[PDB]
Amino acid sequence: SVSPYHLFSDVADVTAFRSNLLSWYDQEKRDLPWRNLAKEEANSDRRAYAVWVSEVMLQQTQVATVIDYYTRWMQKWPKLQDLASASLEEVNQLWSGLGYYSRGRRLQEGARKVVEELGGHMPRTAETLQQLLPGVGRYTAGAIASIAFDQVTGVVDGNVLRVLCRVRAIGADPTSTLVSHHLWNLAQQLVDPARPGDFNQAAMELGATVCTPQRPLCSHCPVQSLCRAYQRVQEECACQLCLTSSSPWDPSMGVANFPRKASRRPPREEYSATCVVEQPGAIGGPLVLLVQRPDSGLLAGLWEFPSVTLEPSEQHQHKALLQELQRWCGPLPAIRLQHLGEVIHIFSHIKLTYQVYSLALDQAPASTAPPGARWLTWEEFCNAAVSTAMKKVFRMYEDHRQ
DNA sequence: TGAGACGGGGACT
DNA sequence: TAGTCCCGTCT
Ligand code: SF4
Ligand SMILES: [Zn+2]
Repeated sequence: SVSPYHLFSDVADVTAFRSNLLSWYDQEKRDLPWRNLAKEEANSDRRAYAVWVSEVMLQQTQVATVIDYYTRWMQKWPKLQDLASASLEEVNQLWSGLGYYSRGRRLQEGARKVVEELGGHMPRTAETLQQLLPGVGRYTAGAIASIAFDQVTGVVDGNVLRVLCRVRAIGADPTSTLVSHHLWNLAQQLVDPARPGDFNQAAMELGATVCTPQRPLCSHCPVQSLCRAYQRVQEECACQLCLTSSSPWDPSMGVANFPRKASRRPPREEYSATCVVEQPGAIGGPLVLLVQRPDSGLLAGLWEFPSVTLEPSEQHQHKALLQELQRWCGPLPAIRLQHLGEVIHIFSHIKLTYQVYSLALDQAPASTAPPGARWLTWEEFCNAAVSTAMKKVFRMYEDHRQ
């Protein structure tokens, strides 16, 4: 079992927690496009599709970044049938710059499955949503099911994890499988049976605007009377959920002692050489060369200027890049390769350093443009399915140009 | 099982 | 400044 200092053994505490959080939400909730669409869309499938898209985009992405992407998505594909007919290229174009591009592909595949195999009907429970929809894990299933279908299911995102680890003073490593089970148990216990969707959004919004990672706003916290972390700074525990013997306590960290942060290792340094090959084209030039990454691994299926991966001691070499550029353009006068500078793009796991080069041709390449290579205008590149790193490479190529 | 793969940026000091 | 933390799913 566990201690009651770590659970809500008093139903009055749960009832007060629901009413306090919901009351704060009822007078402070942020105006969001997917919240308006949900409360007015009477059709369950349409309503679930709007919630589905928002919850996928919100994965590891802040609300402020999602709002513009969600609006563009719903404008282009207002219905599941519209998304089901879209190409993966189009999805990658709209997802450009949002990050974690597998979310877009699976969102399109899932809608394609709903329309083509389920008659356009969304599963109505978190269990079946998670079972049938790719890219819909445990959070997104409970998110869709509670918000769109009123199923009484609690969810745990990063915000709820931070709120719960503080309210019940959980100081263990939150990523371990046992505290993860206890957090989802607390969420399923606390979720309001009458308003499960509004409860989950209230909990998540509380962790984004009040119970923030740094400098929380307890002077404005509605659940400050049910938080064990807050009362300590002003009932003690009897373990596996408190702070370990090696886990240090800090008087100057306040309630932010919880949750215990996991010191991440800095990303591995990788090095690459990329070049923006240009030709004058006709009207609307110049045209720049884009090639498509493999449909696996990092930035799968996106378009990029021709690049080569180099070991650190070779990061300034040209021979591998020239060999790559001659694949798509044929023979190339090599002394025209101009070094423009470097671009450092940070992934969650890779620190990539691009040595950016530029190559301006006088006319069209003598060899025919092989398949897999496209020559785009500048406007077409800015709307293409490319990663932000390549947009950084282009804007540098645009600066060092006359 | 679980620990790394998988993007980009917003908001703190 | 230039860091530092942090906003799920899958294999
Ligand atoms: S009292 Fe402080 S630590 Fe507790 S939930 Fe509210 S903001 Fe978070
Ligand atoms: Zn304990």
